[PDB]
Amino acid sequence: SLPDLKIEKLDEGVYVHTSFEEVNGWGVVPKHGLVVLVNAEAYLIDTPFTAKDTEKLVTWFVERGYKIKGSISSHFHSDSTGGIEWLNSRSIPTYASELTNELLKKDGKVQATNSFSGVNYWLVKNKIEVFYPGPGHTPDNVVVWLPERKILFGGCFIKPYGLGNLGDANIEAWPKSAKLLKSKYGKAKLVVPSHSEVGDASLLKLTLEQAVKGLNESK
Ligand SMILES: C[C@H](CS)C(=O)N1CCC[C@@H]1C(=O)O
Ligand SMILES: [Zn+2]
Ligand SMILES: [Zn+2]
Repeated sequence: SLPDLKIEKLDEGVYVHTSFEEVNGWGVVPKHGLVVLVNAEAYLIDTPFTAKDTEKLVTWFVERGYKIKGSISSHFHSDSTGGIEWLNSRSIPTYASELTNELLKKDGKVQATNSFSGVNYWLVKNKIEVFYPGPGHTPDNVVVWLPERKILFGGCFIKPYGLGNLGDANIEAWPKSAKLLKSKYGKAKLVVPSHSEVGDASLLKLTLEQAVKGLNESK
């Protein structure tokens, strides 16, 4: 059996949700995302793999008096977007980048209700910022920055030990994207990857090194 959904406090106003899935060819994969609290409102940063876990996650917060204001998905793969269909059915606003919605469409998946283009997008003014560093893990990957906490949710772009599945990756672009990310959020207090433990700004350097190595190995 898979472990259950976990929800744990990370910082004042920020929780990490971890879900688990058996992935063909990769084994059991943990997935971290965040929940961010602003007053009595909650924002989901990435959805769990399944509608079932998305509902569990939402219910956990609703029980504690929060209203679910929005969800943002970091990239098109299912481990960031699997709960979109369910959230949309409940009229909970969902957000994704234009590129993400286009990839969802092409992949036969329900799109986020709201989208944005460009490099910086403020989901919540002064509190939650979405940044696009360029193609890497996927063409559309974005990160989420909480300036009040200096916490960067790097999602599936942050790959400190190895790049993982390159099926949708842009190996030529990843190093330039990773350098841009590291120069932008080099002062991060915490960096939260999708598939490995929370770390400090060093995870940005390691991702860059891995991207550079991967490109070299590809040539
Ligand atoms: C299925 C997920 C979607 S990012 C995936 O591609 N993974 C998870 C573990 C191996 C590989 C990765 O880590 O990039
Ligand atoms: Zn992915
Ligand atoms: Zn992932």
